[PDB]
Amino acid sequence: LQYGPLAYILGEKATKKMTEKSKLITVDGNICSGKSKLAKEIAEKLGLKHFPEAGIHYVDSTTGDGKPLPVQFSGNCSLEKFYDDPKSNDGNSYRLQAWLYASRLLQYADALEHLLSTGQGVVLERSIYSDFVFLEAMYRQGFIRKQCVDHYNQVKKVTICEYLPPHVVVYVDVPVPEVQSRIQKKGNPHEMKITSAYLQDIENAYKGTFLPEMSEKCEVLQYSAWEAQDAEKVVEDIEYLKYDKGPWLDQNDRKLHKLRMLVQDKLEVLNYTSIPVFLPEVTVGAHQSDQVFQEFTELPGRKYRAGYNEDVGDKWIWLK
Amino acid sequence: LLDLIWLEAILPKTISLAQMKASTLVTNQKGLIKLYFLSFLITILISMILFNFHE
Amino acid sequence: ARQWQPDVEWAEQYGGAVMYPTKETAHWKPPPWNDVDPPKDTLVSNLTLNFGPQHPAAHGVLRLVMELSG
Amino acid sequence: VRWTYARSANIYPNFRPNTKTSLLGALFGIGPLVFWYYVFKTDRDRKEKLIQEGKLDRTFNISY
Amino acid sequence: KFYIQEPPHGSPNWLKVGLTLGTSVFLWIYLIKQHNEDVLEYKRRNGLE
Amino acid sequence: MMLYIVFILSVIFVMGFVGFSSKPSPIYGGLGLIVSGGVGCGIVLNFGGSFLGLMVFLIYLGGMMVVFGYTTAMATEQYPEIWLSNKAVLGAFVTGLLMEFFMVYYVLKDKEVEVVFEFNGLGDWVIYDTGDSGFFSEEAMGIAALYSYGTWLVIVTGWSLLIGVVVIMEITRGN
Amino acid sequence: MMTGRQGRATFQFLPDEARSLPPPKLTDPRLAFVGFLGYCSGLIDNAIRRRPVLLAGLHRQLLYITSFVFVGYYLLKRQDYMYAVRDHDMFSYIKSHPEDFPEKDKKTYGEVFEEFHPVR
Amino acid sequence: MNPIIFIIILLTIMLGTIIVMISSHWLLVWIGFEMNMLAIIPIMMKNHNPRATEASTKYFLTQSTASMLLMMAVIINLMFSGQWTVMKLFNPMASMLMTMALAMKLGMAPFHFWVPEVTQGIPLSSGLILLTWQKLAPMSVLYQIFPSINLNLILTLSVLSILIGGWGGLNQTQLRKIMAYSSIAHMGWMTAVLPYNPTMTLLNLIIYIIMTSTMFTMFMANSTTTTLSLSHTWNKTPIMTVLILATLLSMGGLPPLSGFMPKWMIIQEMTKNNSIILPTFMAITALLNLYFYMRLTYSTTLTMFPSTNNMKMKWQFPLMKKMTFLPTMVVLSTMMLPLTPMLSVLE
Amino acid sequence: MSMVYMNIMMAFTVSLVGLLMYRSHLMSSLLCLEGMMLSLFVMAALTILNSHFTLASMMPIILLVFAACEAALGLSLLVMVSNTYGTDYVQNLNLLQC
Ligand SMILES: CCCCCCCCCCCCCCCCCC(=O)OC[C@H](COP(=O)(O)OCCN)OC(=O)CCCCCCCCCCCCCCCCC
Ligand SMILES: Nc1nc2c(ncn2[C@@H]2O[C@H](COP(=O)(O)OP(=O)(O)OP(=O)(O)O)[C@@H](O)[C@H]2O)c(=O)[nH]1
Ligand SMILES: [Mg+2]
Repeated sequence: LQYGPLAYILGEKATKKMTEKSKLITVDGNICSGKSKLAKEIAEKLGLKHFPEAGIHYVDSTTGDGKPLPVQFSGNCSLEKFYDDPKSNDGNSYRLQAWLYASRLLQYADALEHLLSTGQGVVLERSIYSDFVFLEAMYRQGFIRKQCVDHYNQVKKVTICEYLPPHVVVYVDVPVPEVQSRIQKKGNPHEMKITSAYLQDIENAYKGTFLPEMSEKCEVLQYSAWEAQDAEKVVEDIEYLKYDKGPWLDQNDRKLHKLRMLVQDKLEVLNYTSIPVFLPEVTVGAHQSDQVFQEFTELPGRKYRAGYNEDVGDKWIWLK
Repeated sequence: LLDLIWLEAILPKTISLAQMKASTLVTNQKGLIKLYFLSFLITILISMILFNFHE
Repeated sequence: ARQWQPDVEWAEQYGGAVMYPTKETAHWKPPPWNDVDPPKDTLVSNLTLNFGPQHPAAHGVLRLVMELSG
Repeated sequence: VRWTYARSANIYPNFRPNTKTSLLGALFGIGPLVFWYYVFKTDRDRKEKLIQEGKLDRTFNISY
Repeated sequence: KFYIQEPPHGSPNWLKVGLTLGTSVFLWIYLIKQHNEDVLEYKRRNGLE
Repeated sequence: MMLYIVFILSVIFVMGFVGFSSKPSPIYGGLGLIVSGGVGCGIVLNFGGSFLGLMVFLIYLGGMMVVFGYTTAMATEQYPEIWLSNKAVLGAFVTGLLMEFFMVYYVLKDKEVEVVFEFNGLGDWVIYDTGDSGFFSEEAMGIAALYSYGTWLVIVTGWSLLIGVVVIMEITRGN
Repeated sequence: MMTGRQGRATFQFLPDEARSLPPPKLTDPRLAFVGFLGYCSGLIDNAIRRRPVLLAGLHRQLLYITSFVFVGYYLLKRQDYMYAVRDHDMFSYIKSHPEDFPEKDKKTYGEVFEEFHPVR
Repeated sequence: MNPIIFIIILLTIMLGTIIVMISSHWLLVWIGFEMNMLAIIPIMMKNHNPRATEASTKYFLTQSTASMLLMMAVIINLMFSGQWTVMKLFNPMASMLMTMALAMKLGMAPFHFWVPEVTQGIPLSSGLILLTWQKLAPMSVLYQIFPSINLNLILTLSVLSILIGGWGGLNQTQLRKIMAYSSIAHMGWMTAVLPYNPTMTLLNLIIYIIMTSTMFTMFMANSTTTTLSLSHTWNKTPIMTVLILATLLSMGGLPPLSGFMPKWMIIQEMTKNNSIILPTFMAITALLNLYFYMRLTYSTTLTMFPSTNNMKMKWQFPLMKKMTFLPTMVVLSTMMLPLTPMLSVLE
Repeated sequence: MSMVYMNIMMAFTVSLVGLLMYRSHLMSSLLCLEGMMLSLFVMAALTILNSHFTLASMMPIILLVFAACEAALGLSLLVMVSNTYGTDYVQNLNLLQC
């Protein structure tokens, strides 16, 4: 039975599935902080589902065949073009950030749906809660306009209010000079153009805004680059947390049913990511969006609702 | 003089203009419980004193 | 030429509080996207009670500054 | 483009009802209509009066 | 397999399909039966042959 | 003058209404309604409604109005403005008592007044019933019949009260 | 106007006297149109849910047609009954009140005078 | 809400209305209204925000005042007739009070101010209940007392409702406010014909409910509550824009669509009674409603407004809202004019 | 009609005017609403008692019960308003203006 009010009445209640291990964990930190390596280690040791950080093509990976789609179906958002020309007048910098916020918002709903439906905890790398540090860094370097920041805050205000924050926030602290050294080692030509001013603004947002705010509602664990290498100690610390703050304590089966009804319907999740605020960075004219939409439906498995596409081998369509 | 001006002014333009004005009078309300229910009292009093709807 | 379709300038005509702005509706603004207005008015529910003993026969010299929630 | 726009779309926005436009519109708009009404109404009333009195020649008039 | 996630409508809901077709057959049979008796009763009351 | 007890009580009834209808501070508004309710019960008693009268005291005054005053203390008023110390409140109060005084003046003098309806000022006693010698209270018999004649009334009234409990818990939860 | 009919069996979809009327024919053009509306509803259901419009869920489309035709049949029976009752009431009243509906003594055009209005 | 409690509350809203519709006793009619009002307040409050609380409070004050006036009319009727039967009232004052009480409950002008505000302040599903199901009980009462209703009063309320509804909707960009003024305008048609042929009141009510239900359901399907958010539909669900277009034209009363039928049948009944001026005035004034329906069709279906980049992400997910009965409702909202004689089933 | 009806009908009229002419406190308007019910209860009881309509003797009780239940709902809304704004003033309930 597809989940809904009837399944809820028939005993499908989140308090049955969830346990003391059903925790939502996010790992945060600056660029090249090793957060990704730790997140995979935490997830394996604790038996949690790992979500690689939501990028430009995260949504492609959850629908269709799961493979990335051509770039024009992401609006030509380019991380590489953000590093080559962060001040380009085509609006790429904020168009990318708005797309990534929607991607994280989608991933967060996917994480909650897994946690609530199955009871297994999840590990995320950054979330909708820390996404704003990149926005502040862009704004302070002059990569985006103040109108773009207002748009982001409008969207965040009416989307993040619907969700519960992570049980645990793991921050990996790496000084900017060390981050800059590590970027040179990784050998990515576009990433090498990042400035210390940009990296420093990310750090200031994390420590001035993010960590103080999450401390009031989550269990925050901070680690240096060296401490984070010992995932056994990190996992040990997570297992001995008390979990005595935050809105998760005020949750019952009724309130989690309402949450599950939301996170399962992805169009209700993304509803306000496309509010009609005409900002040049994110506004698309009818001729372009009409053209691209028609090409989208011409992709394999995209013309019809999943399960009704003959061109990818669906069968029994006349009885479905 | 006639096609682009007066034949527009005497009919479509003036009729359209009046509806717009009437619409703003109708919809320029303060959203106050006090005033709306005060208008109810006037309606009831008018219905009896002026139009004698109670008879 | 290509068929004209509304641009941002045309579309913004339908994004105001009202269709026909007047001086009496200038202060009107569109409502929140999700119908939720911020709770900023009054939320101060924690009593602070300077607590002593009902009868001073035994304790007498106890002052308890307690903060209550119901 | 400016010329065709000025000769059509731009006219009404810059129109003001005043003494000059009101009088010319009345004189050119209604004037001819009232004039032609009284020419035809007068002519037809005279012709109708003659026919009722058998004083109009319609000897071979059978197409109308 | 093409879809990364199995669609909710990947395969027919054979229970609904059976109850959908059976309902159509029932209504059609019931409607024909109703119509035949109405015609018979109309003829009886009007003394028609 | 005791033969006009019902009319005298109804005059006090109106005066109390002008009390809380001029809407002084809610604390004193509740007082006007409580007095009006007590006078209202008195009028019902003098028509032979002993059970109905006592219901007002038990349910309207001892129940509903207690809860009003309880709520007023917690959510509305803690100290009041002096009664009739406000321009509108006093003007409304004066206006009401002038209208009541004139209605009472003409009804007593002409023994009849006419506003929407025709009212007679002979005395409410003149309409009473002249035949009474049953061995029971007719009012009580009619109310007792709720459980025999009024099955349907009990069901819908019972359902509404239950739904009231559910609804008010829904409304006040806040999430 | 017909709410208080003397022979109104109240709150009955089809009172028993309706059984004296001929039933709607299953080939009634109005019933065929009702079936067509059912078929249109089936196509719209596919369209809004992004299934292949003509082929998807033929079982579902069939139940759309059947249910519309089934409900349509009874609504037409009541429709025809209500107009039969209207005519029955009208003719009974006319019979009961002959003084109000007299047969006119109606003349030929050779006898009645109509004014001539020349078109000239 | 617990889903079971939500079901019980909806069933109580329906029970209150059903009680009004089957009662032969004025007290039971009043009880039905009380039960209905009690059960609907929670569904208005269910999303817990200051706007929903204001709308619930404004609705409660309006309905409670109306219900006290209804009881006053019933008691006056008892004093002058000594009976409780739901039928023509036996005192002209009682008739005026009950007519005004029912006008307040319907939101007819000039008792209309609450309808736009209350509808705006509650969710779309609650607004659907408020503007469709809530009309059934007051209409069923008006249907039974109409012989004693003052003709001038009821026609005055109708004319004002058509005027105010038409003018009020012109200045709106919010979908819920547009539907509220559309409801007020359509209300005036139902009451205008009531003195002449109450069957045509029922016809207009049924068709109005079907079209209004169709509109709210399509607004819910995409979670659109403003004109500009509805203008994105073409770039998400194109079929919905066509369905919205057909229904809006139908609500505008354009032939050959279903919404013309009630206007057509009401005009006929009024002309049979030598009422020529009033139906002509009503028909012309209804062009106001057509205008702000047509404005919506321009921004939704007949042109393409600018989209946003993040709309591309929505292309990858299906509609999962239930949209119950929508295919059937939209067909009935548009393609029923050829079956107009079927209105005799309402007789 | 008898003289008493004049005053009971005046009381209903007075409380109705009091209901339709708000000041600031939402509570003060709810009292006028309860005043309206009290006058209806009294007028109903007087009519029923004087006429010896025996089975109608239960009607004033049903009136009182349903009106008190509706008053509980009104008080609950007032408390929720007071929670949002800290007062029961009706001038704070003007968001839906727009
Ligand atoms: C047994 C299984 C259980 C289910 C059985 C239920 C069957 C009945 C339900 C209705 C279904 C009708 C049959 C639909 C056939 C659709 C087949 C199809 O989709 O194939 C497409 C076919 C050919 O198209 P193609 O050449 O491949 O590509 C052209 C590109 N433009 O294109 C076509 O040729 C399709 C032709 C149109 C479909 C027929 C239209 C029927 C109209 C019905 C009117 C309803 C009137 C009801 C009146 C009843 C009154 C008693
Ligand atoms: N403009 C922008 N770039 C982002 C955002 N999230 C990630 N990125 C970029 O994506 C790239 C990879 O992200 P990171 O995880 O932080 O880098 P990393 O090499 O994987 O570092 P570790 O996983 O911790 O080891 C970086 O170049 C970031 O600049 C974002 O929200 N906005
Ligand atoms: Mg990484």
